[PDB]
Amino acid sequence: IATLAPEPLVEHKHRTLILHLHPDHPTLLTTRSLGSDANPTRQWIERPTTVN
Amino acid sequence: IATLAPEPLVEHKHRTLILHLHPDHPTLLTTRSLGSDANPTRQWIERPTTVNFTVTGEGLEYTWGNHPPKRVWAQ
Amino acid sequence: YEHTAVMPNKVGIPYKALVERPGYAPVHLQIQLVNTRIIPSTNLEYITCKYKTKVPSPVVKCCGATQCTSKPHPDYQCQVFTGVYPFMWGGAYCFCDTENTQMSEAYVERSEECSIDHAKAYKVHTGTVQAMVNITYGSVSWRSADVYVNGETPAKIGDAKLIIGPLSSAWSPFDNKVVVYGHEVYNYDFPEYGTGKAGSFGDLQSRTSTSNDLYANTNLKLQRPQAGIVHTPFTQAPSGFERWKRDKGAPLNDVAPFGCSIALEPLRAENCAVGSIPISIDIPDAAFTRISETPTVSDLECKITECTYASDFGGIATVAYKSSKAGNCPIHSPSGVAVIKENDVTLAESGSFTFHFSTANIHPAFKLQVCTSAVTCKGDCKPPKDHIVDYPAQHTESFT
Amino acid sequence: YEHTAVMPNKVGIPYKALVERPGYAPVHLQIQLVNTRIIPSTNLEYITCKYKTKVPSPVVKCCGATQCTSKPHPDYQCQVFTGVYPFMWGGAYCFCDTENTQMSEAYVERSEECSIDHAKAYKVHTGTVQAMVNITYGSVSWRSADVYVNGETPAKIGDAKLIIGPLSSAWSPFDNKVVVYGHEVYNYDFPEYGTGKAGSFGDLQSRTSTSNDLYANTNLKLQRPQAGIVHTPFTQAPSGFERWKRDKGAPLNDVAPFGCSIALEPLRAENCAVGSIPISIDIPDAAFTRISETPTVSDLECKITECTYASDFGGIATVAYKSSKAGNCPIHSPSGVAVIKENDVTLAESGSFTFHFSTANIHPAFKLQVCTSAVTCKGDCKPPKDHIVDYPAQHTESFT
Amino acid sequence: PYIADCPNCGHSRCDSPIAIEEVRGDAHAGVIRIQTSAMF
Repeated sequence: IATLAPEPLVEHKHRTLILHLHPDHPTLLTTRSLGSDANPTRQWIERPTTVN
Repeated sequence: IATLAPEPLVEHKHRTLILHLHPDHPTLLTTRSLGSDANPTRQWIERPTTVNFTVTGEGLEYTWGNHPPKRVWAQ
Repeated sequence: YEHTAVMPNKVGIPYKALVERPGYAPVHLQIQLVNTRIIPSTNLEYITCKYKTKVPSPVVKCCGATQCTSKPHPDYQCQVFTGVYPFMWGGAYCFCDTENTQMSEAYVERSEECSIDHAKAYKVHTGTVQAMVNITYGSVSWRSADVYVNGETPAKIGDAKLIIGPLSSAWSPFDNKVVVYGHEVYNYDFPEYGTGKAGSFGDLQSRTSTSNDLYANTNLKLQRPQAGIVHTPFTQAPSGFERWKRDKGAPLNDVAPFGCSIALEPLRAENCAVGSIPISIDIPDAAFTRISETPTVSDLECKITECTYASDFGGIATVAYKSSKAGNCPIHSPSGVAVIKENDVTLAESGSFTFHFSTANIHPAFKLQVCTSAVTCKGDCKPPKDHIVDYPAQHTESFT
Repeated sequence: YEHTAVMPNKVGIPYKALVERPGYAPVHLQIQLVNTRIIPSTNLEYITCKYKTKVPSPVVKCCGATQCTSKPHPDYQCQVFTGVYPFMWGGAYCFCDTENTQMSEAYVERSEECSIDHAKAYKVHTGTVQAMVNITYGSVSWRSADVYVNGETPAKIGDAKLIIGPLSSAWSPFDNKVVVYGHEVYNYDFPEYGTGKAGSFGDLQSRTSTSNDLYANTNLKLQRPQAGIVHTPFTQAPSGFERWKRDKGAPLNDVAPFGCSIALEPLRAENCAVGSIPISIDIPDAAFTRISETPTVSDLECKITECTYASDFGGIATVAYKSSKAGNCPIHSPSGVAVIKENDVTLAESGSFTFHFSTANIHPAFKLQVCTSAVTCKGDCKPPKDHIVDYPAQHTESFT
Repeated sequence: PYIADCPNCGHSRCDSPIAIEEVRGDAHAGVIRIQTSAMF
């Protein structure tokens, strides 16, 4: 029986995800821009943060 | 149990209300040209009087005593 | 498809805009701002009303003086008097003749009518305007919801989410300072609490009805009673609430500008038709019909048949509908020249159906968008004869 | 003699002006604006507070579906669920295995803390500022009365009639939109009633505490309970009242400009020292002393002896008083260069008495009006050493 | 039933028990509320 972080707040912009975000605990977020240019990102988020 | 003044005689003219009028007692008539220019009028009428009102395009309202307020399209 | 729309502030007439969502069938609006009640921010500053010189019964010392003191009653006027011989039911009763002393005292007090029949001042700020907007939407056909004007408030009553204003026409018909009376509201520069000159408006100035303290500049001046008899000359201005009821000014629901009505109710100023309102709605996508289900109407023709150059929906025009399927077809003139009574027209397989409208230009060259098919309904119109009844549906006067 | 006087808005220091009535002896003022509490016009728009997902107990139909309905509770989230096997004290109890149905329902409700620990929005207008002005007047020596600012209000408390303002410095430190919390007041652009995004401030938005209706955008999303057990997954943003208490902004009593303090009390902003106030008083003529009874002091001399170029009343100056009678003599520097601690000086027959003062110009060339006798107390001053304590009495900085 | 000094009591100032104080012609309905010093 395991973890789960509160859902994100998806916000639209022009080819851009603003994401007001607000976890319970430090959450490792990460992504993969699916181009052959990967351009991934990693950051533990414990403090609520609007990201892009 | 309260007052009421006899009904008016509405008469049309070009953007103008002639009103032959004939009350029972002194009646405070008044209006509101509904433009942002209010241009209201007040006059107690006890003597019967044919009056006039330059109605505008958008409208005017008309208050024959405590008889309810009327309204008028004068295009 | 969040259908932004600038929109004229005018109460009693729908505003049947058209949702041009790219991809699915358009849907008409019917936005009727049934009310424009305002409710500015205000403050009860002081009730006023007519005084009542509710005289406390004077003292009569029979031989020698009775010094008075300044009791804290509102406008506690008190003045000792000598040289009386007070006839009270047995002739006089005090056996002296100059040492007979009479101390008259009188203070001002709220009438019993002050509770109920009372003017009421206010310092009036701007606040926030409201409306019971009906939309008989689309095929929803109904929502009559109370809304706001501030341009981020939704009101999800019905199924649609709608954001209104802020309106550009910030004329609060209320002035800064206002007096209020029962229902007649007066945008009067009331002097203030605590100051009102006697006789003038606000000679009595109580914060509220309960407030035992007040300000009573009534110029209450006691005079000595006459010829050795018990009574209390109180010489006083009848109230500035007595006048202000028969030498007053006229009410703001009879002298305001830009078309307002009033109530002694939340202090609204209803139905103030002025300016525009930038209104924007988020429709429920479920209410949309997809584009491939409404008939395509093109290869049509439109023409007036008896255009009435007028306010009431006297303008008419047949339309040679050339449909593909058969069914409904929402309609609108994206040009504001023509205002149409019908939101929707039923269609058989390429029939013809007249609608009603009203215009303001002799040569109405207005497009008509019959569910994604534009057409010019060019023509010419006729003036009417019979212009004395309430307000129009046309509201589109421009250069013609 | 209605002594008009422009007057700096600053709280904790008297303003000892001088009544120059032609004909009788002058009288000093001592006008200390002990408070500048403001109380703008406002409107309670909505209380907010943290939600409480006070879950109504879910239904569990054992074999077949239970359709849910959208009950009118605020943010009434309800979602039917199947495919359970609910372990409840005897293992499972519903004998089916997929027709076991579970209907979860949860609505948002005001916390019990909402009554008491709750933020509070406002649309804030300007209103009308106040003060408990002490004047230890003349020889009256006392009145501590609550007054207004609007420039026709008197307040006949004591014996003097005094009219204040309107002040020129209309900076309401409150913004238009304000949130309020217990005592910390935040000039925050609260989104609105009816709109607040979940997690953001005002996820719960109740008009007041009593108001059963509200707006609860909490993004409350029920999920199915796990592995055939009775419970209610409610997935929800902790409140924008939870944050706003530890990721908030700072309070206006800690970030305001022009020197204000705050209370959750009539929503005043005390002691806002900014600008000037055109104040005018009607003294009681009885309080005047006629001119022929105070000593005439001319043929005198004034000189500093140890002028302190400072805030505290460090400046001193002997005055070779040359009187006619002996008694009191009110004093003042009509020039604002010098501010004097003594309103009045006692005099024998042409003695000498030092007073205290404070200045801001190295060469204080200020007139001194010793009860109708002017004199220049020219000299030179010395800077101090010891500057870390509350606010000054000098308040007269200019070009020097 | 109080008795006070009526001002023009037929002839002149008598002391009538129905001595009129606090006349209130302040309503609208043709009505006045009056106080006699007499308590009927």
